[PDB]
Amino acid sequence: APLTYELPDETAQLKPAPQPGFEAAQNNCAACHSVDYINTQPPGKGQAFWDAEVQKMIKVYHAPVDEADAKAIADYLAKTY
Amino acid sequence: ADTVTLPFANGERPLVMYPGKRPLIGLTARPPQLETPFSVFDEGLITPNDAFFVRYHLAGIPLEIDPDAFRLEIKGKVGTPLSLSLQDLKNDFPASEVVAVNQCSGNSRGFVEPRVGGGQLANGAMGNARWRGVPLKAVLEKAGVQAGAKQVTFGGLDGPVIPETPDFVKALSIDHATDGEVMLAYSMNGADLPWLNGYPLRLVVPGYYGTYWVKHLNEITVIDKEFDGFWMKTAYRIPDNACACTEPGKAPTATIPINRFDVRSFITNVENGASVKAGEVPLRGIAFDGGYGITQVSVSADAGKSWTNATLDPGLGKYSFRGWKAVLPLTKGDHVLMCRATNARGETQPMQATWNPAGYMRNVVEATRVIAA
Ligand code: HEC
Ligand code: MSS
Repeated sequence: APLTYELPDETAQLKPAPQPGFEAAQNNCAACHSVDYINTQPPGKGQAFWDAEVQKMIKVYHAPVDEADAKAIADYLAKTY
Repeated sequence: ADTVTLPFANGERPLVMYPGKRPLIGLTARPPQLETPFSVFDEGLITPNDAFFVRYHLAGIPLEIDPDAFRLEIKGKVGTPLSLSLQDLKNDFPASEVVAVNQCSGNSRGFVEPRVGGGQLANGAMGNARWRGVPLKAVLEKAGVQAGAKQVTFGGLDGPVIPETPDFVKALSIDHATDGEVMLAYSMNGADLPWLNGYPLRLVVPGYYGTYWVKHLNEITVIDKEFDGFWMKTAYRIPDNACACTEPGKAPTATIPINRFDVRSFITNVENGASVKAGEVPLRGIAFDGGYGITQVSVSADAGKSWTNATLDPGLGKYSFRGWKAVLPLTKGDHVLMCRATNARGETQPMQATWNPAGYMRNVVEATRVIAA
């Protein structure tokens, strides 16, 4: 038989916010990786940082995220993290 | 209970338990990124397998491997393409061994000021181990490298969840790849590689940052041009200058791939606010570089106003952690301890931290405040 490896359960979650970008991030930002990538970034980095993060995911890594959602997500992130 | 806080902003992390591993600092889960608690480095020169740090880029890591079916393919600009079993590597080729540090490009990124994006690591994305395996030189010589070869690429069993995301593939120069020190490691600290450390085979690139050390390595391609894959072309780039640095907030004008380690050192037996008894205080730690040899470690108890020479421990090899010990007279009160290493080509550590956009290569003189009583 082959050897196998068992990972612990994933538990990482996004910080809830009333901004619509919270749900858009939940729906778009956990498809490739866990959201602890986001939760552990340096704090209060602001708009330009998070705008750049989102654009990199889309342009470089080919995250299928449309323009309206990309803005909602970056705005939610900049305000929340 | 089950969390720690690293000494930088937003530093809280879960302590997480993985098969074969002691509790480690959880950075990301999918894919796993696991940092080693600092205290581990005071436990001995060789980092135990169950403590060794873990770094991966893509979520499709292999979770079932049949070692008997596993094959290492050698292809491209070679006379005879090879398909090698683990049994072939162990039996048909001479074994070599090296004690070598693996350190991530971004080890200590969390301490970079101003803060930069990416893996927010403290100093625990490094470890030292005794690697055993086959010199890549021997396998390439068997295939027969052709004149005109320029680079060798390395790819493993992991892949992207979405096929448009670029595959993790790295390259080395042909002269580096065939140098005899670059190794196809099947063994780590006398055992098969832990799973998250690249079971059943990984590249070991002594003295080079961890990005090159391709895990779950199954595909080696000799090419007659420079590799232009994303993870060479765009990621893992440093400023093309002596300091591998820029003015904080500024992009470099030219870059090159990350390459050899710079000189690092740490005091391992004390941390911030530690109590020590006024008088002769025993200190110890580690130092390392890109393989030129640590020539000396100086130690200071007055924030670098004055230095005492540490005694270097007997060595395990030029690529290993080098242990050191010093005994310093400390008067009662607060003291800022520092250590600073230099290597045999005169590389050393800056007193003041530098910066680059990626937060790679940090090697500032480490300062630790203690209370002598
Ligand atoms: C697959 C197409 C992805 C989607 C969907 C999202 N991201 Fe991502 N992300 C992806 C990769 C290949 C990486 C690098 C992984 C590594 O370990 O190096 C990342 C990484 C991040 C990070 C860390 C910082 C960085 O590397 O730039 C962050 C903060 C991040 N990703 C955020 C993020 C957000 C907000 C997303 C929704 C738009 C998102 N990611 C989706 C690939 C993919
Ligand atoms: N295959 C693979 N390999 C690999 C990877 C991935 O992702 N994949 N990563 C890198 C990195 S990046 Mo930075 O520079 S660090 C690092 C390393 C780590 O190792 P460990 O995990 O064993 O510790 O690995 C290396 N290898």
